[PDB]
Amino acid sequence: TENLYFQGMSDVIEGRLKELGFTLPNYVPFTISGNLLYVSGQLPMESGKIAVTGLVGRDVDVASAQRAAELCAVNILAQVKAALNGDLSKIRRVIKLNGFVASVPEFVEQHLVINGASNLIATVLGEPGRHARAAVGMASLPFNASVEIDAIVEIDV
Amino acid sequence: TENLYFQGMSDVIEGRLKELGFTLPVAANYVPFTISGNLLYVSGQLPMESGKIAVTGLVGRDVDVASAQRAAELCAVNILAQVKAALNGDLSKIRRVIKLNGFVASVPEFVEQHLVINGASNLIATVLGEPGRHARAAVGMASLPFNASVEIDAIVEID
Amino acid sequence: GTENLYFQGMSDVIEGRLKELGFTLPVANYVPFTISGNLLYVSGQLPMESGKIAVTGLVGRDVDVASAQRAAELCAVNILAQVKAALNGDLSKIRRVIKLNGFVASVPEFVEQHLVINGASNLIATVLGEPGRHARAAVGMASLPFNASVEIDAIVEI
Repeated sequence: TENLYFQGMSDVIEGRLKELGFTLPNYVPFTISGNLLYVSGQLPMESGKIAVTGLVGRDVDVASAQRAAELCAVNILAQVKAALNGDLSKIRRVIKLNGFVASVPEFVEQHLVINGASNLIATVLGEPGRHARAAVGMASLPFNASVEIDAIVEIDV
Repeated sequence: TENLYFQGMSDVIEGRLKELGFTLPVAANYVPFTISGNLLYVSGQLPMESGKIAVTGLVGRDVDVASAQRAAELCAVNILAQVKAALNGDLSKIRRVIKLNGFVASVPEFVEQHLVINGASNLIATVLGEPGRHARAAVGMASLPFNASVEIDAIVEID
Repeated sequence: GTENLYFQGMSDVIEGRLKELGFTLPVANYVPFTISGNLLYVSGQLPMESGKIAVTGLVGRDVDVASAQRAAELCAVNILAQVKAALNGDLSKIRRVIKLNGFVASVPEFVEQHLVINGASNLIATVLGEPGRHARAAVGMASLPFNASVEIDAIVEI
């Protein structure tokens, strides 16, 4: 019964993500300590490729970087689902996102870029999706990703 | 009585901050802080003073170390304002400042980000005493939201 | 009793494995670490060797990947020294390295910060084994204190 409830809750979360246009795809993607889930920096992977590359303010505009952040967030959710054995309803609260945005020094709208991730997360999870955050401008990122985002998530354990 | 003691402890914290030259300010799908167990995660704070970003541009180009240190202090005061909010008015319910991440907008020749973040660290340790002493990272960023010179987030263990 | 000997043994093994990789452990209002519950937060460590910053400048300009990888190893060695201090001499009391944040001083064309931080990740996993496997971020910085090429912080369950 209550496992059907949690299955249902997970279905609703993943369905809301599909309504936004996304399906879920020596260091590890995540670790757990107590009831905190540490997710490694995720890149904007889509179909096994970095979807958005280069510097925001040079190679990529805010709208494209927002999609990058959305993809990072989708990849975070993918890892959380795997961490929780298929059940995104075992998320109690997204505690923190760290949003790293590859930026030229004149680009100062990293907060708008990371809004791509924050809005998607809050939209699919509701109130438990609302999180603390940092949004910062980086010189560059692995594989020339435009955005990398890590997460700390409080989970039902 | 315990409540009076805690109000007193908070008055002392905020009074120390005034002696340093600062009053606490009053200051979406992201929030200024979250709490998990007895850990308070405070979002990255910018050098806000009177609702304005007080120090902007790149350290080593637009701003020098002294100005950047003031920026770090302001970030720290904004952190303290969020913690006060989180603890319903009571900065005495801080058990330990666990970590600050100090992000300093830097030209690549600028390599004194530790000195910049010392602005925040010194202010926090002064106002809070031993419980203010924290782990830290200090790093140079290409740029920051609103062209802030410094942004600083925090994790604080609370009562 | 011998439970204490057992932990002493495990720490010997960890430090010995580190020496096999060619490193020994080295010996303010901010501190090198704090503890909350069973979580140890270690401050950003620089590539310190014999009291000096061993590797300086921007990866892709002043230093190549192999040199940066050695910086990242030194950062990890310094993380382990702090952890050893935090645990009163006992690296065996590490339960899990939860997270490393790897900050690499980078020119904007340099995009192999994952390979740089692999220096630290591989060393940590080697000397600690399974408990050394950690979550991670690897990012490119404009510059770092003292012109370090790499700075790394850590959260460790103890």
